[PDB]
Order: sequence, then structure tokens, then C-alpha cells
Amino acid sequence: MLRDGNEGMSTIPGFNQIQFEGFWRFIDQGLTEELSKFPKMEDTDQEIEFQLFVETYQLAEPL
Amino acid sequence: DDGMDFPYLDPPLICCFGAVQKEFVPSVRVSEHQMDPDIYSGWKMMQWNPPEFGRAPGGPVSNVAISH
Repeated sequence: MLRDGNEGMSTIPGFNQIQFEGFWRFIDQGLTEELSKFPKMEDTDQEIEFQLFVETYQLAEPL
Repeated sequence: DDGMDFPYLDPPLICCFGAVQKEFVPSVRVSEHQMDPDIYSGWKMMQWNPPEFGRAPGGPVSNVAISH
């Protein structure tokens, strides 16, 4: 994703875009690209199975 | 109209006839490039690269008189 592209090219950009953009990129993509790396671990007895659906994650409003 | 006694002052006067206006740009055409309809913070990028008719845009006659 990209905001107004002409930021830093027409005005002095805010001295926050490093941390802000890093956190937004993390929330947008790192969660997806790390949840997919979660395996399909299970038991050797062929009796149980655990699955983590990836394209269903969401966050909650802080209490 | 003939009323005068002494000769005129050293710098010759200039006659400026027209309309008195504030920050007016008469010459307007269709510029090829536009820079966002809402964000005016980036419109200054059109002053580094003028549309070839607003390169040296003249204005009202009051501006010319003041500059003179």
C-alpha cells in the first residue's frame, strides 16, 4: 500500500514515518506471513490433529 | 488643460490604465499536468515546472505600476 506519494518530495515528511510505517507494515503483512509458517502439528498416534486457519485473523479493541 | 508653473519632476510619469485587482492571473489555458485535486501542499511542484504559459504570468495593471 502507498499513501500520497509526494511526501518528502514536496514537503518535509513527519519525523514519525519510520516507526509508524514499520508497525503498519508489520500488522498488515507480517501477521499473515508468520501465521502461515505455523505448522499442521499433530500426534503420532494418528488420533488428533490441530489446524490454524490463516485468512481469518483479526485483532480486538484494547480493554 | 493648461495649468502649470514649474517644470515636471525628474523621473517621467507612467500612465497605468486598467482594472485594480488583487492577485489576478488573466492568462489561463489547459495545463497538461495536474497535481492532486485536494492536497494543496504539493501544488508548488507546478512552480518548478511551469505549464509554459504561466512561466512568467503577467497580472493586473496595478501590479505593473507598483513594480515600476
